Amino acid sequence: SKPQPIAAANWKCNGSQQSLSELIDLFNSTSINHDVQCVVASTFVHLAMTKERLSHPKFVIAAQNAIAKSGAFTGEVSLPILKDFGVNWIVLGHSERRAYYGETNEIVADKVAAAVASGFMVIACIGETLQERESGRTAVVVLTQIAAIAKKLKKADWAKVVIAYEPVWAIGTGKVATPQQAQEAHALIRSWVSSKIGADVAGELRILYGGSVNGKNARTLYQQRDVNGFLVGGASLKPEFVDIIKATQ
Amino acid sequence: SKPQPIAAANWKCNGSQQSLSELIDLFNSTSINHDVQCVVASTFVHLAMTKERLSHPKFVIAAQNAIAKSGAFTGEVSLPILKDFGVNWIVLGHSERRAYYGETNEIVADKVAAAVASGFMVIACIGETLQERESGRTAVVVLTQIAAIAKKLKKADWAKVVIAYEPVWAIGTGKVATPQQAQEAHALIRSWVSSKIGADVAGELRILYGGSVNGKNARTLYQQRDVNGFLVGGASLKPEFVDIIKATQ
Repeated sequence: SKPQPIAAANWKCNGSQQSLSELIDLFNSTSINHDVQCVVASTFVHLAMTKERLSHPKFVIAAQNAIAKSGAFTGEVSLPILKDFGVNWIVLGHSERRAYYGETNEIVADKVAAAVASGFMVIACIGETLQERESGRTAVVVLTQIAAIAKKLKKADWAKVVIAYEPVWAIGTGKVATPQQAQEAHALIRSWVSSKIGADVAGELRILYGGSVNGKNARTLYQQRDVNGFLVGGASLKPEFVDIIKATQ
Repeated sequence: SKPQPIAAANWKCNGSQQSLSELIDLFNSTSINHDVQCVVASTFVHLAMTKERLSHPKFVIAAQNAIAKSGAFTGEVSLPILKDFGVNWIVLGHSERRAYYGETNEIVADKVAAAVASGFMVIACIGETLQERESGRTAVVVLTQIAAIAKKLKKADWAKVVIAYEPVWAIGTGKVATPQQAQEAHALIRSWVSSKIGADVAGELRILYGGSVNGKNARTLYQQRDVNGFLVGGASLKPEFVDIIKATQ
């Protein structure tokens, strides 16, 4: 079969106590008969609320970033503080962090290795920018990015990793990648993994699609052979999210 | 005659619910008889616990950083979000932020302007490094730092501003700043404000020392004319912070 899908809500830098609670009541009331792991990535400020109010057994709370070690880094949150707080999932390498907060492939590779070592389940994000896609650099970019992460990880380390493919050009622009494009980027990444890591690994690996996924387009994307779930922005702030969940099995 | 002082605990990237809750306790049991504003800047993750537990009438909580607007900034936390959460104080432009996280003078100044626009009381941070210092550039750097923040505020805005001078040259370098030196950097700032903004603003402005402060050197530092409190790193995670508050008598 396919490995257990994932339907992850990335709330980004948004919400209010009230708006978010709403969402959570919504989610908590939802029924999900199939095997799927739902993840809610809230801002650090609202990790308390969520963790207290989110009761659905199929959902887990996640952070949206972190640094590897506690210390003199004013403004940042480290993995240790996260763990102590009860958080076991984290999103790392987000294109927004890469494009605006100087996160290079190394920096990402590192946070991931560290996160893995501290025992977290990590969603690592990889993907090309409009300009690279237009140059015909898709394969080199994605493969380089994955290989960066791969370096620091050990075989067994893979059981905690979930890869997120997100074509930067599909980010909050409405330009969703076609199922073809999506499946073609996922198969490539997956070939690399069985080639460099092992087919056993490539087979259990969850690879998500991110980039303007919505209630409507979810089903066809999910229908692809190498598409195991989704990493969702905007629609995740809507009840429509529920639809997204239902499209994966 | 000096304005009301401020004793600001910058917990930086540290803390565990256990250790933090104990400090809180200690802090709440403290008898402070003078007019001082005590601020506790915790990680984003700990804001809730912090809010619930601190009960001392003389304490307020603040955050270590923020972005101006909500949106597609994974990992980031904005003003509106903090505003809803009940946080009204913010530390901004911290030397650890300018060093490792790309905060230019221009970024810190827009961040300051937004916070002010939003009602926050802001602790804005400035200070030169060993090199600028070594080279005779102390005043040029400091003044540029203050001016940049100032080209976005109006006179009335200053009622919401607190400046913390950070002796970067003396941090992690092997060096030691004496009281006379803190004082010189502080007077310099005051004269610039006093001169570009107004003498009225100037005499009211709080300029906090952001260097190495312990329970032993606090009073002699407080003893200096243009010294209005401290922005404490390390000693804030220790009971010694209590001697730090008293030193503002």
